[PDB]
Amino acid sequence: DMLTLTRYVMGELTQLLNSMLTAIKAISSAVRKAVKKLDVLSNSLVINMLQSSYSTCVLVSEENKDAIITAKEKRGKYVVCFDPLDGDCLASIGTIFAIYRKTSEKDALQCGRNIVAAGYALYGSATLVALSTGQGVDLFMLDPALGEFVLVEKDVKIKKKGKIYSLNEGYAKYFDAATTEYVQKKKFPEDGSAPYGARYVGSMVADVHRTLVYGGIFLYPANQKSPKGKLRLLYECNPVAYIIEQAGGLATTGTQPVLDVKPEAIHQRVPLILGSPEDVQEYLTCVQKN
Amino acid sequence: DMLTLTRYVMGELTQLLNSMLTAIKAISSAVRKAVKKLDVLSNSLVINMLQSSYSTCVLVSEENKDAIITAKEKRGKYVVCFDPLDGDCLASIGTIFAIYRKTSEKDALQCGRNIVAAGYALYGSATLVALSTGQGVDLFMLDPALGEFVLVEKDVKIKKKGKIYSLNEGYAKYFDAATTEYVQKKKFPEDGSAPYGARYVGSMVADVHRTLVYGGIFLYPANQKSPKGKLRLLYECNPVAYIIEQAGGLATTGTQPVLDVKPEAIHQRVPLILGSPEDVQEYLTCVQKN
Amino acid sequence: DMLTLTRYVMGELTQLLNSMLTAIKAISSAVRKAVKKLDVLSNSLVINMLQSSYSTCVLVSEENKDAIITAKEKRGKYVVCFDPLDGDCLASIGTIFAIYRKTSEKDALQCGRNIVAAGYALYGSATLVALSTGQGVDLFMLDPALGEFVLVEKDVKIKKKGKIYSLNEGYAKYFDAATTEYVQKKKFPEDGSAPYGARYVGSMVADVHRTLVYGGIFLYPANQKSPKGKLRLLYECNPVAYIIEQAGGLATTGTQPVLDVKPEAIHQRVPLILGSPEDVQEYLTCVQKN
Amino acid sequence: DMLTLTRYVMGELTQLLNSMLTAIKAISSAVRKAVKKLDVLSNSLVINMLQSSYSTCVLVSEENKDAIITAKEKRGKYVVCFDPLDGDCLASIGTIFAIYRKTSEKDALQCGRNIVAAGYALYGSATLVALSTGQGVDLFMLDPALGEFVLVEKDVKIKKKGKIYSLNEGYAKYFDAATTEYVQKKKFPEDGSAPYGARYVGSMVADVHRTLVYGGIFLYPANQKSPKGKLRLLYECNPVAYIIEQAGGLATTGTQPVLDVKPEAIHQRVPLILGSPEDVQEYLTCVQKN
Ligand SMILES: O=P(O)(O)OC[C@H]1O[C@](O)(CO)[C@@H](O)[C@@H]1O
Ligand SMILES: O=P(O)(O)OC[C@H]1O[C@](O)(CO)[C@@H](O)[C@@H]1O
Ligand SMILES: O=P(O)(O)OC[C@H]1O[C@](O)(CO)[C@@H](O)[C@@H]1O
Ligand SMILES: O=P(O)(O)OC[C@H]1O[C@](O)(CO)[C@@H](O)[C@@H]1O
Repeated sequence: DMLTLTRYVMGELTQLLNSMLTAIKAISSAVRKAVKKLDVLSNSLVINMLQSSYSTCVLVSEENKDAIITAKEKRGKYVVCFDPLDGDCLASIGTIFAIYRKTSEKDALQCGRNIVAAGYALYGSATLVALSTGQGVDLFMLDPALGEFVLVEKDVKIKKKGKIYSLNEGYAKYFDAATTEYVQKKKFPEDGSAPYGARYVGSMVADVHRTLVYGGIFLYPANQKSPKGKLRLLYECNPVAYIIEQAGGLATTGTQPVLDVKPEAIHQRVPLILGSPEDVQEYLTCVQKN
Repeated sequence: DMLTLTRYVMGELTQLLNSMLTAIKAISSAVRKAVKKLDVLSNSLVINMLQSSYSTCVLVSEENKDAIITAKEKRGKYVVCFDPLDGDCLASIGTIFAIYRKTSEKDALQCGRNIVAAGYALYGSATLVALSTGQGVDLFMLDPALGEFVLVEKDVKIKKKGKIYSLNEGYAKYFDAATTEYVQKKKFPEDGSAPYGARYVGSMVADVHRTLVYGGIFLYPANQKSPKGKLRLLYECNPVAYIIEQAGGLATTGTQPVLDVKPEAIHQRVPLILGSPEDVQEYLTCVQKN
Repeated sequence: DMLTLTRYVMGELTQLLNSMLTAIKAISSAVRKAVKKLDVLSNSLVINMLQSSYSTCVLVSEENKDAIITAKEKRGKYVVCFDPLDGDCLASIGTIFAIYRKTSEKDALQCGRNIVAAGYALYGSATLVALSTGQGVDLFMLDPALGEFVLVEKDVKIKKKGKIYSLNEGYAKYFDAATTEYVQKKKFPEDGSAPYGARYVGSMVADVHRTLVYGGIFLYPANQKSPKGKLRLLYECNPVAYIIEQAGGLATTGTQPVLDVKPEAIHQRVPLILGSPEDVQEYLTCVQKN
Repeated sequence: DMLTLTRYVMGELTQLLNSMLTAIKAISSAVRKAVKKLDVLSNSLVINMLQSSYSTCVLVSEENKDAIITAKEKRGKYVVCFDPLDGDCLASIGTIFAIYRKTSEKDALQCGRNIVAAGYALYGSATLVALSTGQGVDLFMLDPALGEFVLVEKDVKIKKKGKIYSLNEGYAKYFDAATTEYVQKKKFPEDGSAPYGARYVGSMVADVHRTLVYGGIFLYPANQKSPKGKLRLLYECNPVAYIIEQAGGLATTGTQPVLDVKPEAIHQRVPLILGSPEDVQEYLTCVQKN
């Protein structure tokens, strides 16, 4: 029942990640105590902790129309795109972020392929963080007594093929043909296998995290209502795509890898299909055939 | 930023509820720190806290094959049927319980209509308890610093009609005709209205709680795989049926109210459809017509 | 085991007290996790939370040589003198503050008699706050789960006469004659009564708080080493003098009430003798006779 | 801001220490929430956690007149003497314990020299445990979020000579000549050095812990009122004597080392003088000369 603690590592980058985690700790504490007000607070904590890291030059927030430029005093090398509070019914909500090195708004419009670090936090019974700096995915638990994030699994790997599919089937009347076919195959396998189970929390970080630890596939594809999908490329899709690919998974828009999409605006939406590679590949077969 | 605290109330009954809440506080703390081991612990905490309340005579636990009879020393008037830990991916899991007055195992086999109190706890970012002693539903938050449950809403009422439907559609190939028709109507409304949204966490307490605070309908109906449904009558369906009806909702097996089912065994399963009354009533129309 | 919470009250004044409590909550959390660094942090939290209350115009901090003037944007009516962190061996350390209405540094140099509110926090096993706005002393416990201060006793009253005396007797060779005589009487009562017990934590807030709840007397009188005493008039002696007098006690320098001392500098020291009135009065008799 | 955790170690002995720590965690939580009732609870937690370790055969508690014999079912090799709750004014109170290997009550009446492990917990702003299994003293912090004790210093060593003396000088009129002389020398050094500072919290664990981390001397010697001292040999003096000696200090009754006293009853009191060795040695010189 006794432990020793040791500091864990994965320059300006380290200070920036510490400050993003420090904001996550504060948001966790606010969420536990608890809408519009939480969104504002969360945004303030992220922006201000990130700015006073002295590591940032440009931020993009889900909450702010335009990119935020760091005061010249505090400027550093990195660009951060984040969703401070993504997602009341205690459904686990989250924080999502991706970090780039600078190249103006320009700097925030890079291919996901250029990511240097990314992560998400999920505010559940425990506050969990998944993080990658390009050498796999590590999972951490917030210890709010220490004020520190504890490593709980190294180099998380997603299953090659899962048995869960996850999307809002309430949009069935708007689905494109490939989504309709794929869903039909999950429920009516044509190969003598059992149907997949269905899960959809309706909070992206919750659904993506389940997909990472249990395997399967998560989808918010384009539909007649949302022709470009709903989820946001810079600070939702790209970060989770990076995490999922670093765990051995795939993430696609249907027509290309999410991380290869060249962004055309900071609040651009894209379709998102991700998870176990054999599952995503099966979805991709339905696309190409339609 | 300053508060005063006041004790809240809804004899042996009060001691019993205090001890069930005390077990819930301990389980919350165990869950936050975290499978089979948790199930065992949770069960131990409930049984032992309940037994030393000196208010119980018979317990039924999801975890135990036979009913547990309280030592004659500690015996009181009440019977408690509970699921100590219902539901790893931080999906909110829960504890469910219903309390009866005695009439042997016999005493645990009463109609839901005979319930004196019931509740559930959901272990999310916060640990929430819904409770009723027959005069409506009250919602409480665990304050683990005080070690006490704080009232956060009195007399919770569910919406007459919602816009969410919640079931595992991965069982579509096993659905009975009425379930197939109902799902089809939610996705393809024949009245010019928008489709319902779909949500399914796959943890009953999470799905039921969302249904109470946002409205809509939750279903685990009979299907070819599970001809009697999956969820357990004594300590899952009856307790949540009691809560939901006390909030102005309905809960049915498809052929009768859950609380009117006369149990034939302690671990008996029944189909469960519950939520907003107009939604459940619509489901019932699909049944009667098939 | 169930509670209801109700907001408690004692305009700009209320916003200011909320922000001082909010800083106390943050300091509590920092202390629990834990020298020079804590002093700096504590100071930052107080100054910044107080400034963005929009209720302050001038601050005096134990940590800062000169008075801090609030930016004209954020200016309000009140003046706050505080010791952000007063007192490693887990000895309970504290935060002390007094609030005045403005009249420049001038505004911080008022008689204690002019205080509008004052308090201290003690960071023990629990974080406790004593507070007065002039209508007695109220005691609060920090509930760090709610993020709120809970009332635990109204209108705290100190005993007329106690049985504890509290001072650093290691300074005996420097004591003035009246202190020597008084100490001698506590140990060698000339009236057939039992000796007083001795207690000295060596952290002022700990010693003062014990004196309030158990009764007796606390002293840091002048001595040959410290001819004006050690403790600071504006943000140690005056605040605790105000609290102690509001609980029915007395606080003196030996020659006059602490709250009547007209300050001659912001970091001025004064002797401090406080506690149960009959005890302080006995000390005062030793003074007048010498 | 990221950490890794590693299990720390110092057979039945390990299970016993885990269960004593588990009781300490529960007591910490009770203290934080808070007299006679706490004493009872604390005692229950220790006894029951210790008994179900399956490592004990005989317990002695400050709270119980006679030794407690473990049910033959649960019996193991070890004997535990403990003070479950030693020491309301937030003064840090504590838990003290010493562990022996068996030789009946007989087994609890061994010389301190026979101790296999001992420790104390102090319930402050943080809950700290000092522990030794005979290879020095290790200091741990309770992390109540993890439910685990974190190592914060290895092999703690007390200063050879300190500058604090700690005793209740309110007993001056009852002191024996050697105590009077020693106190006089601390206040009136005859060697041109400065007087010692005085500290006395009046809670033994608080005073002993300060003495370990800051150095100096702590005394509760015999006096006319308490001719055998006040503190209890088996579960106060012996445990802290063992800790203090393992940190390079000394602990004496005035006439012999505490750990060499052969106990004559389980609730026997002895005088206690402990701390920095040069300080204790100086006290011993005053004894021998009187
Ligand atoms: O209700 P819908 O259309 O299924 O939207 C769900 C999505 O909306 C969001 O809340 C918006 O980012 C995501 O968390 C989630 O994945
Ligand atoms: O995976 P399925 O068949 O949808 O089962 C989900 C149900 O199983 C349970 O875990 C068992 O009680 C419920 O919490 C939940 O509602
Ligand atoms: O060591 P000394 O001289 O007794 O000083 C103790 C005093 O010093 C302080 O730490 C300084 O404010 C007070 O908390 C305390 O009352
Ligand atoms: O009030 P006194 O005689 O100084 O007693 C203090 C002692 O009493 C105890 O509370 C009893 O164990 C100890 O914690 C402490 O050292």
